Amino acid sequence: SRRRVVITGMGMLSPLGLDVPSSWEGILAGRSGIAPIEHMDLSAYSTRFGGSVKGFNVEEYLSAKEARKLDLFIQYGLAASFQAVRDSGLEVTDANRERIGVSMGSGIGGLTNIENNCRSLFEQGPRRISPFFVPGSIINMVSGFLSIHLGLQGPNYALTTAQTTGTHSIGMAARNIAYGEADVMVAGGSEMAACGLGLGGFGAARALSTRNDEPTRASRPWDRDRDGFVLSDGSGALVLEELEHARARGARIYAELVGFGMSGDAFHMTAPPEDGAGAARCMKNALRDAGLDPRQVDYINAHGTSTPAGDIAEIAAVKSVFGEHAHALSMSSTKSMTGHLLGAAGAVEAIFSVLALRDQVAPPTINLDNPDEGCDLDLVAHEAKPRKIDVALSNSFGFGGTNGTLVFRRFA
Amino acid sequence: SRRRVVITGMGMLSPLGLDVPSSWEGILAGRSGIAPIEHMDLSAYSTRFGGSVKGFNVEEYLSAKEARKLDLFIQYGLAASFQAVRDSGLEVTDANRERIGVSMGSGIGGLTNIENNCRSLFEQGPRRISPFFVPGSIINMVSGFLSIHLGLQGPNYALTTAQTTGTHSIGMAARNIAYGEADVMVAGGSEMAACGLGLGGFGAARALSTRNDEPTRASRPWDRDRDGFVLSDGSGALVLEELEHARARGARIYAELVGFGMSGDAFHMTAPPEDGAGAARCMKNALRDAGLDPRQVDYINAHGTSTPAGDIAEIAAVKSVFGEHAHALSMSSTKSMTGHLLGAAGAVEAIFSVLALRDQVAPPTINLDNPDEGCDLDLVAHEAKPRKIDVALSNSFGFGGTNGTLVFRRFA
Ligand SMILES: CNCc1cccc(Cl)c1
Repeated sequence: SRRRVVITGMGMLSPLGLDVPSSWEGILAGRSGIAPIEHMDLSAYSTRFGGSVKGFNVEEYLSAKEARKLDLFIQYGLAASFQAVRDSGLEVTDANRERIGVSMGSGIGGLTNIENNCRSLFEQGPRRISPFFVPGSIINMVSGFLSIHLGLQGPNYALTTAQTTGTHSIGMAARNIAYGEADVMVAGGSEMAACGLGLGGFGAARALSTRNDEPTRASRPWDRDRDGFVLSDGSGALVLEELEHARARGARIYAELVGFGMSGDAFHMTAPPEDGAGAARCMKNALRDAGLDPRQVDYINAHGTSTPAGDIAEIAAVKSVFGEHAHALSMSSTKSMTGHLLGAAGAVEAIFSVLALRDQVAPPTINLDNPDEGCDLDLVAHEAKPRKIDVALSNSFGFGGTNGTLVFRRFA
Repeated sequence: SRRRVVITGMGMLSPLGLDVPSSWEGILAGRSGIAPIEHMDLSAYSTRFGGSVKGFNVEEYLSAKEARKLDLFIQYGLAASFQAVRDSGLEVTDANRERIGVSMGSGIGGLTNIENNCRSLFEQGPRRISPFFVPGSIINMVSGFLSIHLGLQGPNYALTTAQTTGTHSIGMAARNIAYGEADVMVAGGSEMAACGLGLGGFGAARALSTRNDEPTRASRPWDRDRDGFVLSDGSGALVLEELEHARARGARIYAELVGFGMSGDAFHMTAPPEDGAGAARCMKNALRDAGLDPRQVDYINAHGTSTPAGDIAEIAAVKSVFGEHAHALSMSSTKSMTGHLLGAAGAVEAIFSVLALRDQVAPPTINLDNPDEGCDLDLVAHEAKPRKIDVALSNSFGFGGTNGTLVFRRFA
């Protein structure tokens, strides 16, 4: 058999706020976090906007000296991670520290640090490269620094699965607990790819919306006028915990993680298959994992990136998996408001799926003014929808055809 | 309930060879793969040598057209993965493709690619960034491109845990199989960090040997004259397979993977604790996981990076875990010959641990002229040692205090 895994703490940096309740307030109000990118010359770039984290104070978390050693993506992961542990009320002791682990991931990692150290390398030569360049830039340093700050001695690792990172991190963290490797995990993802190489890299593949005149309308999942995704920054962290461990200390339980699906499309390097076969296999894997029939699913937080091929594949996938129940469930893209946090997308959207269960409300897909051909599901267009939600899915799909599905159930 | 996991295929690029057999002959003969770097001008760098893959022909594996789009770390990852899958004799069919996944990791991923596109960005502008920059550079695309080429629709992900990546990738892929999420996984790692940012970054931290005038003697694990690790490039991939699946199809079985340990040190961002506490916890987790008497351990493939602090910590850990049996086992560092393949270190070294079991020989630590204070175990100085080996252990440690142990034994 298998142990049960519940969510006892959550933490977040998003384009909508510097914590969960501020972010969620934005989500349910249909507020956009998208705006022209500041303190950065994007004149030569075809995209000049995205979801930036606004007003973040790293010194709430770290000394200025420690923050100077770490890429923004690491600072954001630590912020969410420290919020999530504090939210959980968990007391780390000598008796439990070996049973508490970390899996915080990134799609892209320390691009901003790499770019500034490149500046120094090209202009002055290697002797201007920071000594903290390597440990301050690598993706496992959110897990590493968190474990060192808090004395966590359980499983210590990082996933990097492109836009699927957050979903995979949480899912495999839940496996570690379910199969007795740990009693607590801090899991999720962080991303800060709003550098030249980030905007430039996605810009060169024409993956980005170029709607510079109306940044708040750029992200329009399933809308016939969508033209690619919106690049966003931030982090999500969840405290995952074995149920008996949570009950014994009187933890506040947000929801239970009942199901985790992984699948590979094995299709294309960047494009999803049009019939959504991969997303369909992954969701079916996750529902089997939960012992749930597709009819029991009430809410899906879609990947919903606002790319032509991505949005339509997810419609096909849901119709395929859910048949006669496909219109009954509500499916929304919170990327309509946050944009695409890449590796952290799965983390913040897991938290929104948990909060949809707590508050019995499907978040809107804003900007869905003209649903595209065959986009006829309940996509919660424009405004939040109060409804019955016992079971919520969060889907992620990524470059390399890598799929992730988490199934959350109400806990009472 | 937990299934057993065996190795049925292996593949490799190392500084000693373009496959496993050729690499392994170099190991047993005590050959160095370390040489002045030729692919760039390192006159302004304090370290000008490393373990390059020599004469790699990507067109043994991939079309020139696809190869041009991929960082060397991806090319190296795919070459090892293709070798391993071919070496397994496994046939991918519609009957099994959903039960076959991949977890190939990297410490740093496409740093050469990111630097070249950085140069283009700074000298030309954003319009000269390759459209292939992202899918061609990010860590998860070894797993991605392998799944696309072979049609693997099982779990598809990637770990990044710095110098522990290869051991974690293998260990967690074994967990996937053990607990029924897959019947087969291709798992290991690849690294190509020998660019300006790589040698410069490790250079800035003064982590690297500066023995430019004698590169073959640079890597000298536990030698009193060691002065840092030697940076090396390459790939290791293994085909992990549920025992009964392997038995059913008549697979040749190299060895059984009986044990996996992870622990975080929670000590320091980059320095290991002098007493080896994190390595000790990790090895004890792994031996308990394998249901072993510690006295069953015959051979350890050490992390053995040739740093002052890392090398003695490992002696401390092995003495603490094995007590008087620490004087009966053999421990060596093949990094004496290969140098430190970083995220691929744990992958090549897992394969060397398996071949130590097949061939009943402890690979040497070359350059161990003057063992340092306290380094008085059988470290197999200078020359391969034929000997009884039923149980072999492979250790990795990385930045972030991240530890990994794999336990293999002979299978009949
Ligand atoms: C099905 N996978 C279960 C698993 C994954 C990772 C670690 C452990 Cl213990 C178990």
